[PDB]
Amino acid sequence: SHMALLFTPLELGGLRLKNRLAMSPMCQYSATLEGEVTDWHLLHYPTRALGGVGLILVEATAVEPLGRISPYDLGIWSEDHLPGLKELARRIREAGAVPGIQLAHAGRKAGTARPWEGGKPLGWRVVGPSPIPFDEGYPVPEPLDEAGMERILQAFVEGARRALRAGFQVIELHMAHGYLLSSFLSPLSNQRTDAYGGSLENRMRFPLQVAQAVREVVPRELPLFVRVSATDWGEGGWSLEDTLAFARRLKELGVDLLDCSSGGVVLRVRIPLAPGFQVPFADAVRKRVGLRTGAVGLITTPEQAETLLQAGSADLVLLGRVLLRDPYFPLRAAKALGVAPEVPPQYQRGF
Amino acid sequence: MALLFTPLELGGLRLKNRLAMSPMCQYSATLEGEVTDWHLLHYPTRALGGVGLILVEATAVEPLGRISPYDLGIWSEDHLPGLKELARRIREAGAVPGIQLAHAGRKAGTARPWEGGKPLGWRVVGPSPIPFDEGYPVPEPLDEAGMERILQAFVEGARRALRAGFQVIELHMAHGYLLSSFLSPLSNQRTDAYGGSLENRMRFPLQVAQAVREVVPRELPLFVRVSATDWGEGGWSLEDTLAFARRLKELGVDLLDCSSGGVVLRVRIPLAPGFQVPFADAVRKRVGLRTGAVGLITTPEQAETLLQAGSADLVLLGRVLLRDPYFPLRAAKALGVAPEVPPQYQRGF
Amino acid sequence: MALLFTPLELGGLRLKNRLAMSPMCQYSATLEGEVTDWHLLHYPTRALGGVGLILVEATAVEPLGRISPYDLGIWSEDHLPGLKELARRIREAGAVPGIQLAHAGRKAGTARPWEGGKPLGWRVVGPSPIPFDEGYPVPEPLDEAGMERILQAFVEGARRALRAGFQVIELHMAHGYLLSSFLSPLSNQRTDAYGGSLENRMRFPLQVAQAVREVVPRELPLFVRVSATDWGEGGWSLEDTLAFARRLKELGVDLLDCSSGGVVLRVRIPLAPGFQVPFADAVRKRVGLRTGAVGLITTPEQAETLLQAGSADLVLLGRVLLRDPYFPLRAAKALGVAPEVPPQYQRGF
Amino acid sequence: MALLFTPLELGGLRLKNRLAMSPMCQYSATLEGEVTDWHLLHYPTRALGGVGLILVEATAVEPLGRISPYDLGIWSEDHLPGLKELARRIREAGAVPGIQLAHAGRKAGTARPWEGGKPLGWRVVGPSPIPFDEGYPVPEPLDEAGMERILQAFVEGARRALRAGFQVIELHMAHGYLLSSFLSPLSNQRTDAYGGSLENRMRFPLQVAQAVREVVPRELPLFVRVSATDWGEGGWSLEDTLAFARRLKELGVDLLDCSSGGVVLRVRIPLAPGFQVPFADAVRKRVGLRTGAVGLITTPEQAETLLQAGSADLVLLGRVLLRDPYFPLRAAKALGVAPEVPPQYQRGF
Ligand SMILES: Cc1cc2nc3c(=O)[nH]c(=O)nc-3n(C[C@H](O)[C@H](O)[C@H](O)COP(=O)(O)O)c2cc1C
Ligand SMILES: Cc1cc2nc3c(=O)[nH]c(=O)nc-3n(C[C@H](O)[C@H](O)[C@H](O)COP(=O)(O)O)c2cc1C
Ligand SMILES: Cc1cc2nc3c(=O)[nH]c(=O)nc-3n(C[C@H](O)[C@H](O)[C@H](O)COP(=O)(O)O)c2cc1C
Ligand SMILES: Cc1cc2nc3c(=O)[nH]c(=O)nc-3n(C[C@H](O)[C@H](O)[C@H](O)COP(=O)(O)O)c2cc1C
Ligand SMILES: [Cl-]
Ligand code: NA
Repeated sequence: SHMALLFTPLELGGLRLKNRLAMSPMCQYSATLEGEVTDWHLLHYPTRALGGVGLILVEATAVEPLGRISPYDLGIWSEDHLPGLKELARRIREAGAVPGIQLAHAGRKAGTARPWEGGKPLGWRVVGPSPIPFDEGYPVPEPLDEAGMERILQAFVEGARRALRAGFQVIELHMAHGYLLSSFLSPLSNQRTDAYGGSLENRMRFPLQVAQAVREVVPRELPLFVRVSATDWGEGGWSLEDTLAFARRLKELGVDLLDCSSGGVVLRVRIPLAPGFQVPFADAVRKRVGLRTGAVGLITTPEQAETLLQAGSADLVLLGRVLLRDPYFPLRAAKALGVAPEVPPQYQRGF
Repeated sequence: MALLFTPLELGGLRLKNRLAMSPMCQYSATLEGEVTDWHLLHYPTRALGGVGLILVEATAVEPLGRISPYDLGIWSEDHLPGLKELARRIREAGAVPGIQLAHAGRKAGTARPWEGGKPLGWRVVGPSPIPFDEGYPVPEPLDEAGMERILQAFVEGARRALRAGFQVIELHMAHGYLLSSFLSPLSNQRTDAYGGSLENRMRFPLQVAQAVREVVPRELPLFVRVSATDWGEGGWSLEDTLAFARRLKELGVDLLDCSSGGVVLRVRIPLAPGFQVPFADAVRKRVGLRTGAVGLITTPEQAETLLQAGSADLVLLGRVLLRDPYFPLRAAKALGVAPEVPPQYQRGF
Repeated sequence: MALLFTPLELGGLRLKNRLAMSPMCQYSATLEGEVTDWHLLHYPTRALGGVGLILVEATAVEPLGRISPYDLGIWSEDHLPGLKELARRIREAGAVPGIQLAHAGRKAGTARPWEGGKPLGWRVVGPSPIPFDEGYPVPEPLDEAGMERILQAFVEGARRALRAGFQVIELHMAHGYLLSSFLSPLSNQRTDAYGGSLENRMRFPLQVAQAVREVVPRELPLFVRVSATDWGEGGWSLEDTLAFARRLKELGVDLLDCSSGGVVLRVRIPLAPGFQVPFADAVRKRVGLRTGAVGLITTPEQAETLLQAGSADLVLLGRVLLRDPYFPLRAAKALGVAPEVPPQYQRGF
Repeated sequence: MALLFTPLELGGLRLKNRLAMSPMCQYSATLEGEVTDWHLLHYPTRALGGVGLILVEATAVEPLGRISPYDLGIWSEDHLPGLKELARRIREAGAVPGIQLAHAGRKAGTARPWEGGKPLGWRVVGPSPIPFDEGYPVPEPLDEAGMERILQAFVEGARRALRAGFQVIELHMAHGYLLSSFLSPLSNQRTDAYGGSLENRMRFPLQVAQAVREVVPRELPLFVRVSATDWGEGGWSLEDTLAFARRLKELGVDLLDCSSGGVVLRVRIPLAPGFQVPFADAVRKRVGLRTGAVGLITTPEQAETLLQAGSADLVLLGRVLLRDPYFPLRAAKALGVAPEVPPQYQRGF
């Protein structure tokens, strides 16, 4: 118990996080029909900020109303989102955690019901690289034109500055899980004939353009995250080695960190699920490309998070479903590693 | 799907899972080094605990290579009966039986931890004439003939373990003992052809590794435990280990078990869960030699995670099996795996 | 401060703590009921696990009083060697050795649980000729001359158990076996002086309890395991047990171990952590007899709470010690108490 | 600080002190020469007495090389079990176990000293055909095939002695026995290359030393017992010893044990405390070979003085350890040195 990296400060860009634990973005589908933050978020996120994560990335917030996953996703497309979003960042920061947010566009997977309300397509005019339905039941995606694509690119750009204006000091771009920019990367969803399809370089283009545009509007001090599905898991698709080329180019545009996810591009696919099953993607990127990486995927234990950080597999450990069932897990993880957690004075007698 | 409980192919054998018990001295052997009743309950219990492999404690290849007077020994062929019966009823529980061959070098001749743990003043040997610490006998610098005599003890000691049924041989080259002492320059400042350079410090250890490898058939994996770092500056570094592994890998060693420390006491170690995993990860990925992870591996999720990340091929468990012998069995059901329980205990799972 | 690991004084002995191993059949004895190598690893393992007391599985006092052909036996004097070594092997590990004397009655002569567990058609005995359930042999009602043989078989078993070093003897009168079947009216509709009234149905069991207390010296506590309820209508009630216990406390029984069920299968049981604790609780406070808690007691905090709450004096552990033999050792340190661990494992704690 | 109780480094060994037990026949072996229960208490007791080294009695390499029918033997491998158990019970008590390999030559085949001691008429061997004395069988001169027969019997006897764990082997070339008889001209009037000249008289003996040296590793010291003088006129004198010693020094022999007499009986010996020390002193200083002092050394102060004067490196005790087995332990306290005593005896010192 002479040491603990999980609760050693992590320096990204120009701020220092109290530890190496972050909350993975997780949609609560509790926003308004116009996408405003509601009372639910103002208890959900601030609770987990008191839970001790150094960083909270609140759920995927769509930069276009029809780029939303569900009708009740958070939004950042209108300047009337700032009041609700501004207070969200304020009540997260007050609780102790740095507030960061994920900018997203659901692409051909846009317009789904709530997971507990069915999760059935609603019939929106979804967009995407090529006109291939995500699966049976989904609207036939509309191949996006550069005019369109510039609108999305500028939706991510204005969406980011809107997030910064709200106080969010970390921005993650959703380029995973078969959503818009992930759809452009994996060949299971993009068989485009233009300069944004065919070759690997062409298919990484639009995505890499969005990354460039956002980098320009985010100051150096604030780290720019990018979440990517490191593999689609279906053959003739996005491979691990393809990601290292993609990761190389993002590190080279100035992106500060990677969040290594997987899957989502298609359904007829098998994923090797296990504790830390996506860690090999974070490890490969960090060591073979030199870009900071974030590990996620059934990370549920203090010792497991600490071990992959010790092993140099990642710089930041993101927690998802563990923080839904256990919001104050990070506080107890610190005490489970011989580290005194900086707990609120009202709770100091509870530790 | 858990990698922790998928068979692992090493040499010419298959282990029921990727969990092994790290070698751990019980200081309960006889004064002649024979297996006692203690081992015949200690080791078989942890094998029933579900480990794919049981690595028996450091067993001295020479009476003067023992840590304590009650260490296990393999220097006489009258050790075979007790050792064979131990390895036999290790198989009884399900786990592959393995043994660690060791020579305590300048750290030889200490009492038991609960009897003081203090040197007894043997004529210990070593690379250079430096006591391990205050109180320890000054080791006698070994001559070429002296170390070659050691090597034949490791070779015949290996030959003896095979005769007894041990299917895995690990050479203890870590923790400041004889062959570890030759590797680290903090205890080997020799002026001859066996000191100074890394190659000179690696010669005798690799000479023993090659000599033993020749008597161990390809099918049976030859392990090597090494202190991946002295932790003292200007000492054995991770990158020195990275050369040692490349050179061990070329000799036929099938897997490296990466530990650290032990060469000296005046030093700080960044102690934490899986703090030595970075050494296994570095060796496994940068040299291509199979590696075993050890060091505060206490949870099912972390063991599987370092395996998933490709940091190691085999997970070694130490102090966890002292307090929790049946941990591997309960770890499996905690990972969705049908434990491999005995029929008499299935009503308990 | 944990009382769970405070010494318990029973009769004339002191136990290192208030944790005991519940009797658990391994069905690994010989066809004559001799202790095998399994028992000599099973129990000695859990004794090192830190339980203050080990109650070995039900050992039949009559060959046809066995549950399985491979149950332990205490009917022949050739059991002493194996039984004596078991107690010797348990005491060395730290735990006091105790044994459960049993007669399976109408449930006697079943296969192994992992071999089908279906009857083998023995000439089982019992109070009344009622099958445990369909498929089972209907027991032959015993005569007074017949019953005296069993009474002397239990006295014989206790006298023999003492010779072997077992310092605590528990009489199995629960779970629908011979004496439990005599207690619950769902299996005892006898017309003579050993059926009908509660007193008549309690008669033969108390005769055995009395007869054994006589052969067992004062210093050694005599336990009795009872099915505190049968979960069956028109059967052994909670309050019937308090009358039965009030009588056993008069007879010299030093402690009651309260389980439940077993008399019949077609019944409801409220499964839950410590669901049988209320039966242990009721006996201790309303009668004044020491009681032992059993029934899904699996955590350190839970054991200490029921002892703190005064529901029992001893906590018996079953399936937890099959999956975690060393659980008591980790439970003490998980309660801020330094556990007395073997020196070989102190660096694992 | 007394030098008598300073560690002695001879070979690759370190002895707890400079006290050793001189070889002393008990004539208590079996008729086949196996170790008996007597030896398994005799020597281990004196090892507990604190001597750094135990040199076991004269052990015959040939049935007709025995002094008495009840001498120890090393000619058949069925002596090994008994010899191995002796060597370990000596080692367990604290002292290094050593053995004297011997051939009684023309003095072979005598009764026990307390049974008459009269010859039995064996076909004893020797250099020349001269009886040891009236009544003894006339020895048959050995041929080179005959002498090689013994030389290789001495060699395997050493290889056999090492195999049993004895870490010091002494070749008995004194007291008028086979190899001593070749040395003294009063018993060797041979006409060939093994009599007459000193070299010749030294030829066959040096051949055995060389042959044994080759099979004994450097780490184990090879001792040699010599009658430093026969005491008979015109016979083996001290200066014959210094010539003999210098050449053994070069074979690699690690130490000489200087005795005297035995070649013939009709001669007077200057009996006195340390009367044979002058031979040990002369050899150590004039030849440079380590030496062992023996001969009526009975006090702690006297032993320390001859060691201080550089008269010897090792002090051997004979009749003193028969009447006073624990003499060395009390000699340490008689010199202000804390003797490492068994813990059971610490309150007696
Ligand atoms: C309700 C739920 C909502 C989620 N929403 C998102 C999301 O909006 N963006 C994203 O990148 N991952 C999302 N995830 C995935 C998690 O962030 C995380 O990658 C996944 O759960 C693996 O890590 P974990 O097992 O620790 O949760 C969601 C997961 C769940 C259960
Ligand atoms: C009592 C104890 C005895 C040990 N004996 C040995 C040994 O004989 N040889 C060796 O290479 N490591 C030995 N170790 C070290 C372990 O094998 C392991 O490398 C170290 O304890 C870290 O593993 P762990 O933290 O998972 O237990 C011992 C450790 C302990 C606590
Ligand atoms: C394999 C197994 C064997 C058992 N054998 C016996 C027995 O022989 N005699 C007895 O009185 N209870 C026996 N029991 C019941 C236990 O002693 C105990 O009453 C039950 O397990 C509830 O406690 P637990 O949940 O801690 O295991 C056995 C239970 C199991 C799972
Ligand atoms: C019974 C007795 C047996 C002996 N046996 C041997 C022997 O086997 N080999 C030998 O070299 N000296 C033998 N010796 C001589 C002693 O080892 C020693 O040299 C001699 O006694 C002088 O030493 P001391 O007077 O202190 O005893 C024996 C002496 C005695 C009294
Ligand atoms: Cl564009
Ligand atoms: Na469009």
